[PDB]
Amino acid sequence: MLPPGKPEIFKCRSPNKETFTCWWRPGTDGGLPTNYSLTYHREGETLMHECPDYITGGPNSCHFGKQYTSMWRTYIMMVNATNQMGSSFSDELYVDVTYIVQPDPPLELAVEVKQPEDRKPYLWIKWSPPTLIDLKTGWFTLLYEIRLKPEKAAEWEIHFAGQQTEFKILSLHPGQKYLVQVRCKPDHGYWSAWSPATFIQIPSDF
Amino acid sequence: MLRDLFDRAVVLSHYIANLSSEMFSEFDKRYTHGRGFITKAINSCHTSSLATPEDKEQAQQMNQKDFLSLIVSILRSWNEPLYHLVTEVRGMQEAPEAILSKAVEIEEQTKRLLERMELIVSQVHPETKENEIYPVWSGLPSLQMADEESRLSAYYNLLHCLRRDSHKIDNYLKLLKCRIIHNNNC
Ligand SMILES: [Cl-]
Ligand code: NA
Ligand code: NA
Ligand code: NA
Repeated sequence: MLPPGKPEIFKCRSPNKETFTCWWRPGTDGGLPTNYSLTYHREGETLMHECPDYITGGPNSCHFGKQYTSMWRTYIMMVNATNQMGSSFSDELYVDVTYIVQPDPPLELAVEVKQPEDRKPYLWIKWSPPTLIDLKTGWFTLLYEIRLKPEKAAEWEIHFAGQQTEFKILSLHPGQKYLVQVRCKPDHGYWSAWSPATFIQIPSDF
Repeated sequence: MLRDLFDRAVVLSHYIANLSSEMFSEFDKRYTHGRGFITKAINSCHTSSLATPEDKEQAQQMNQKDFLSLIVSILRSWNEPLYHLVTEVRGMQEAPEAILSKAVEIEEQTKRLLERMELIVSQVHPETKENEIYPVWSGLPSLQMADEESRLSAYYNLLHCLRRDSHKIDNYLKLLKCRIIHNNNC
């Protein structure tokens, strides 16, 4: 007997400046929605558009592929929730893809001990960018941070790696096991989640 | 020596972009946080009329000489509003120190970037027609209004537009560095 409560578009994020997705949640304290319709228009156009892809981002999502995504242009979007009894509209959301960039974690993190001749031995860390980021043209710029700690230490040690995809750490505790992770952010935007940890045993003769 | 110029230009652009973003956030949180300023920002930027690439493919379609000259026109067009932003704010008896400080550095750093870009154009395209055309900003009376809400809205829009154009110029310069120096193998 109730129309839906007021929905809310609570997040948008772009993993690479080329596509983005947004997510909404149904309001509580209304009836169950049988359909949602997300519509939007853009700065400087009057045309209204519907969400072009309700599938790719999973449940309650709108995914904007490359042909629908641009930078430096405000999207003004809203989602309506409807059932047989009535309908309800979210607040309008103003979104610029420029400001919601958050990459996926770096890939292929690998760690090694290297002990060369009368040069300090070191831990050698290596990784790769997330896939589908276009760094080679300079369209995207990625910055990386490493963290590492032994089990039971109260603090992580953090190392800024800038734009490198390998790094050397010198002051390790001989004999200790370390958990190592890596994360990345665009030049301007949000840090990714940390990658899955890799583990390394530092040998005794360090 | 292209590589030193490009590295310096990109340091300056990335630094300006970051400062403009922090300035806009501080102004937003202090003066506009609760209100419909964002709705009045829509379509308010003096550089909108310019034909600018809006995604990677459009950027890739734009030849380098037009691309460089695009960046230069954008930067030249911001000299006037940045000068008046700093003048207007510095002449207020109780100016926000964190806001004023950023505006003054963006004003001085934008000049240095434009000087680097003029050097880059002379090295890479030594015989272009020296052609000055860029969009005119003329929003000074609105920064000057006695109405506090109209005033803060005009400032909001200028700082929103500055955050956008600085990010954009930084991104275009990073693309061009990769294209010109590295054949798109950064
Ligand atoms: Cl973050
Ligand atoms: Na996406
Ligand atoms: Na959906
Ligand atoms: Na696109």
